[PDB]
Amino acid sequence: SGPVPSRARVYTDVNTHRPSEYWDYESHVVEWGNQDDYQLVRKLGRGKYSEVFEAINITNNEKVVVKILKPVAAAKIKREIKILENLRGGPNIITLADIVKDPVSRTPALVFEHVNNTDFKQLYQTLTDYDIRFYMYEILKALDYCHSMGIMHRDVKPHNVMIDHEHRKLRLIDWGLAEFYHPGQEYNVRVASRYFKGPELLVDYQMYDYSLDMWSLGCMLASMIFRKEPFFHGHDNYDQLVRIAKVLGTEDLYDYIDKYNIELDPRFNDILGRHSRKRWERFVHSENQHLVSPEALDFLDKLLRYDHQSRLTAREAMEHPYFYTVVK
Ligand SMILES: NC(=O)c1ccc(O)cc1
Ligand SMILES: NC(=O)c1ccc(O)cc1
Repeated sequence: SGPVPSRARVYTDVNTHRPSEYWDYESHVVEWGNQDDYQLVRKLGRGKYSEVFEAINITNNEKVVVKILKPVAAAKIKREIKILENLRGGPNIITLADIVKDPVSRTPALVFEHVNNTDFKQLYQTLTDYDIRFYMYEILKALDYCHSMGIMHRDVKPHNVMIDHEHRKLRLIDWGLAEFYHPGQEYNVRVASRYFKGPELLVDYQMYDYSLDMWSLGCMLASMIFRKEPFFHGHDNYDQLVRIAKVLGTEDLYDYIDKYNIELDPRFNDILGRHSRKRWERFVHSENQHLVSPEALDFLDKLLRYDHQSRLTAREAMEHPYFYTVVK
């Protein structure tokens, strides 16, 4: 009869109760600013959906970041704009300062606050035990905020976390894959970067929720505490699941796919094999041992679960003994 349905265990009906104006991004009307207020300085990067530039707001002389949307992006731009406006002011959420029409591309350009020329992947393999804990807690603030607001990020990775290490300031960026959670809705599984893709995405389970971001955060943590970039290093999306299975075991994988009445892609029969769950202590060595504690291991264990429903939520994660040492 097909897959068994699933719902988020928290913030289930936040959008259902809200006026349509909140989540119906298609019907959102954009208030355009002055493109001439911003002077492009240097290109930072280019992807499939945008080109990001460092800029100067010539009115106040402040450094800003301009994200010029590619035309590929059509009316998915609307979703990002709405999400960024809904989440503005939220803890560690990138602040959207303006929306201008780019003269060259003839597409919207999103103007953000400038954090630093530094991402989390530039720093994260170099942090102390205390800093891992500190920055993980800052990330959780952003995640609980967007989840509480009916939004799932769907692209949590070190590259999407902008840090000003000197000022101990953090921002969750690139809401281009973000979506409104609607209970019972089937979503596109082609979201997030390969190494941070949850087992739900890899086994083609479309009724996923906020807990997807929690798996992605677990991938980040594992990578930080064990000094392994990335932690689950798949050659592609199939080998990605095999890499996970080599650590968590194939038995809990079969229990997961059984519970949700999911049919695994036949391609997995030849490559998945049989694996016992590995104890987290197996990944400990003299080079990462100062970052590993029984608290770190128990916390990681409660994020990296196949069953998306059995993962800690962002709020439960903030309550964890792992964060008791972080000054609050
Ligand atoms: N697609 C995107 O929005 C994007 C922008 C900059 C990158 O460096 C990578 C990706
Ligand atoms: N601080 C930065 O370099 C930065 C990068 C990308 C953003 O979308 C926002 C800010």
